[PDB]
Amino acid sequence: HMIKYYNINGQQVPVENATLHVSDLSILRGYGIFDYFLAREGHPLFLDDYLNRFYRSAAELYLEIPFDKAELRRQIYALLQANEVREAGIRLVLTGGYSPDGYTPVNPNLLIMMYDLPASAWEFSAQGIKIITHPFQRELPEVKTINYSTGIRMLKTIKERGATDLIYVDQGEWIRESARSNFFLVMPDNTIVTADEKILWGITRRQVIDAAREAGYAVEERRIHITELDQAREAFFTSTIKGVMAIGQIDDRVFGDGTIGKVTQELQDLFVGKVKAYLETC
Amino acid sequence: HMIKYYNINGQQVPVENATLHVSDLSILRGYGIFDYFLAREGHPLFLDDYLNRFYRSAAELYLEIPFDKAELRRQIYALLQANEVREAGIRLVLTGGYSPDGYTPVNPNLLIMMYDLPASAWEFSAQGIKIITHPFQRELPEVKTINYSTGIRMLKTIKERGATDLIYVDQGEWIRESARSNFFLVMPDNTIVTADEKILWGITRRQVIDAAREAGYAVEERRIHITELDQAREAFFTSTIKGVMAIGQIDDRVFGDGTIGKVTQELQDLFVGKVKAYLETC
Repeated sequence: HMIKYYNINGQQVPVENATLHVSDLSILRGYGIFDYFLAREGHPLFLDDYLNRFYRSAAELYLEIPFDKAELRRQIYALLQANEVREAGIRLVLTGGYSPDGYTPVNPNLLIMMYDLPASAWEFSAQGIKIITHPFQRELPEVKTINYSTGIRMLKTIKERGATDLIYVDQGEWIRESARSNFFLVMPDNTIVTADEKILWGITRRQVIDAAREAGYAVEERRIHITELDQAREAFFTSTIKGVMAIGQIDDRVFGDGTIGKVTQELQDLFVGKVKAYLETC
Repeated sequence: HMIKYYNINGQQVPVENATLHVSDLSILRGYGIFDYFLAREGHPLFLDDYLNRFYRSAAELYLEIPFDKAELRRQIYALLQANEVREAGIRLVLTGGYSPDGYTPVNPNLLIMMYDLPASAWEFSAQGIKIITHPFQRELPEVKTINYSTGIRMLKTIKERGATDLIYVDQGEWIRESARSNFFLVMPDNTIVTADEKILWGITRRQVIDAAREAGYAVEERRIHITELDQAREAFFTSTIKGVMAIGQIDDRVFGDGTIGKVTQELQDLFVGKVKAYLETC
């Protein structure tokens, strides 16, 4: 489970030597974007989707990625091989770079970090998790910025309350996403519902929506009023690491008996289907 | 104008060796706080006010600063002496630290960086600057976080438009501050007006409000409607580096003839008064 190397700016570097000078704008100014994906069987999953997002994120902050997509793909595969792993987490980071004035981007720094496949990845627990609502709206929500100020600061509140996560509700009226996951409801007629605006367009959310539609579920992408939690039978998260994770309780509302609902469970299987399908093209 | 040393975690380090490992949460997660102040005649200005803010900022993110205030003061003076400077900019940074999981703070990293006194510091130009309104509200506004995503991303828009700065207007209705300055109006009866909520409590703003009140101006701290720009005679910024800076135009509105108004000019002098007064106690 040893990771020997990261990559900074196209060079493989021993993990213990992977450092940035303190003039980096991520350090001074929280200025950067990132992406994160799994590799299984030697292959980053849905890699083209993740790379497209990373490139779009970067354009929205006016940061030039120093390599084209094919070259970045090569550095990622080479990093997998240098670390001798087939199953991994992979973090891409693009900082504002070393700035003259501690404010203006000049030259982004590109990081590629690697981890063991997270131990909890795709656990697919039958017992739903317990989350709280939190009134908040992420800034630049369609961009995967490095800014997790509120998300990280809320850990103490979450934990204090007996929860393990939250769902952000824009002005306490409109359901969005957690700090790190997209959020879905399943209605009693088996319509799946998820927000369409002022959220991060997850890659997992994409694959799950396509898989759902292919299975013959209706998926509405729309604004979601907080009151609509009381109409839902089921609730779940999507994310790279969670896959599809049942939510058993929100605040004082228990969904079902707290265990994974039937459509959520099918969506777990369909998601694994997408993964396999992807890996068949590799 | 050579700066030889920074300080990381209580050790003086040659500037070229001042680095953090990439697992630092400022890099991964934009998680950190900072402060910034000038030194003149060998003395950080209003140091106790800046330190109190840095300590309050840190508590709001649940980050423990590794030294008490007296010890931090000592490292700052020692850094001034190691660099052999009397006139400086000083940046304190407190990151989330090196985190196990790329998310949870464990041990903050403390940086102290130093610069030449900025060349533009307290320029006190007679010609006001030109700024645009921008609809936006900073998150965690009373905390001096490292997150300048919107501020930095707006540089291109600002510059594209012939402006050099912006003023954030919460939901386009309530005037707040720029990314880096507090904002004041002077009304035709010479009432000074500045926002009281959902802004950073600047140290400059403090000294200028106290100086104004001591001079016999009324200073209202209150919500400010956007329409109130049309009642104002004068507008200015306060910040560590600007001191008091005249704003000559906002969007299509010219204040006066574009040059510094009379109360703004007096406030510049009074601010310099506060600086001198401070330096007399050193």
